[PDB]
Amino acid sequence: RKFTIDDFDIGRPLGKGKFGNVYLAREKQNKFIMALKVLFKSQLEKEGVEHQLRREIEIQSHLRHPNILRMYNYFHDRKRIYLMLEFAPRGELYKELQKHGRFDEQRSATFMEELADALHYCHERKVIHRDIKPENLLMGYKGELKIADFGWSVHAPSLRRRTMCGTLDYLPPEMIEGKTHDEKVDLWCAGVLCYEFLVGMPPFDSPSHTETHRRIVNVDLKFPPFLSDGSKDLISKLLRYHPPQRLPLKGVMEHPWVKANSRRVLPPVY
Amino acid sequence: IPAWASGNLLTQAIRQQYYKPIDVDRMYGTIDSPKLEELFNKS
Repeated sequence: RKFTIDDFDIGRPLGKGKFGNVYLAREKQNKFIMALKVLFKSQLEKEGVEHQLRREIEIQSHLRHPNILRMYNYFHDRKRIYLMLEFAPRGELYKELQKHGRFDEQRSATFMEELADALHYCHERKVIHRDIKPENLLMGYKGELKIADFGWSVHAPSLRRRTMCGTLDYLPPEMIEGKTHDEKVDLWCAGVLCYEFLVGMPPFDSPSHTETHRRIVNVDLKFPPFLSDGSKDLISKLLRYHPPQRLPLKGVMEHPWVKANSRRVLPPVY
Repeated sequence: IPAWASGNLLTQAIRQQYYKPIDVDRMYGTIDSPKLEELFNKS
């Protein structure tokens, strides 16, 4: 009743990872193109990441949203675990941002609406992402944002969290300060993301990790002159020191700047 | 690299898939999955 590697035509590698590679593949029965992430069982075990991987799969395999990369199913053989994933034709968002330097307002606003919608879907299920940044996002056929990696994600039904996690430039003050945190950390990262989209560099960029931490906890935000008042309004509302004061995800979707600039299109559904 | 996985044959296929999505929830979300507990054990 289940999949094996012989059920697919391997097309070519898409990603080079350090636990295995990702390949563009075609499922034979349906000639459906997808991505196959291949992980080696002994390397995962030696590195002690079995439970981590289990948790990532459990979370991603139960999320169904147009702006979250789908994990259709998975299977394994003697030496490998195979994850059947949605193929994001336009690739890595960080490569696109690097190529353009910075995104215009339409592009940025569209990504923000998609991000907020996907994050809202996660939070409604008590899943906190905790590592939103360009590198963890892929792009669909029409350029739609796809949250692709859930490496730091957690299902947190009750208990606030204590783990520091994420990425330096995106860490919220509460994590730096050793406080407990909750889903509002994703609101903060969404604000850093919006700024980096429009500016091309994260807001608290500094020569040293202690200077970056200092800028974050003081919320030392300095907006470049070219940013529009609307974009600064949204960023400022997300990058609040106090978690409870951060603009809610529904507030991001309803923000006038997002409404005025986003050109979001929902992909066709079966 | 197989023909289907590059250039125009691939682009056309990708476009076709976007506009004519298959019922993945049934086509793949109906197929058995190994228990996550079993992933690192005998296949």
